[PDB]
Amino acid sequence: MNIFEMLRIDEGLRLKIYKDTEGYYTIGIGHLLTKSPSLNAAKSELDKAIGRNTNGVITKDEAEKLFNQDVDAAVRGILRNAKLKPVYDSLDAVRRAALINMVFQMGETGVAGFCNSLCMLQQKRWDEAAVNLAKSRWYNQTPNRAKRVITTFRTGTWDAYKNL
Ligand SMILES: *SCC1=C(CS*)C(C)(C)N(O)C1(C)C
Ligand SMILES: [Cl-]
Ligand SMILES: [Cl-]
Repeated sequence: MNIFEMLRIDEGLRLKIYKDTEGYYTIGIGHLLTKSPSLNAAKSELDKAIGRNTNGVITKDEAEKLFNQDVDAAVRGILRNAKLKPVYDSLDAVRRAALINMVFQMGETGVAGFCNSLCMLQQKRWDEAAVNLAKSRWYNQTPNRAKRVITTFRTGTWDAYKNL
């Protein structure tokens, strides 16, 4: 297991434009295209992202390319965020992946809003952090995924992704 395989499990793979859990146009492996309600707007974002006229469909190679860029960007973003970097730096590699997973899903600003939980993680109070992480819109709206990510923070193991 690693961050790519983890997010591949959590995000799935679809080669046509689809709506994510929040209703937003997305493609590939959880590549958000736009929050616009316009499918044409989403198609324009897609073409811009891929570099050709796609008409809403991409290949697996193209999906994986956007995914690599998205993971890279998530990580590099954490390292540039003054609130996130110290927490990330304090973690082991497995828990680092859990934090990247959250950023991938909700963005740096979203994750910065978990300051109560982030402080507990930095302190290595794993059970307490796990309890606090579940007190969130995130957990309520995507409970199965949140549970997997929280288990990863709690245990520092890949147990929640083993049979998946
Ligand atoms: S998110 C609140 C913050 C934390 C966690 S206790 C820390 C990384 C220490 N930090 O610099 C703050 C004040 C942004
Ligand atoms: Cl992009
Ligand atoms: Cl879920």
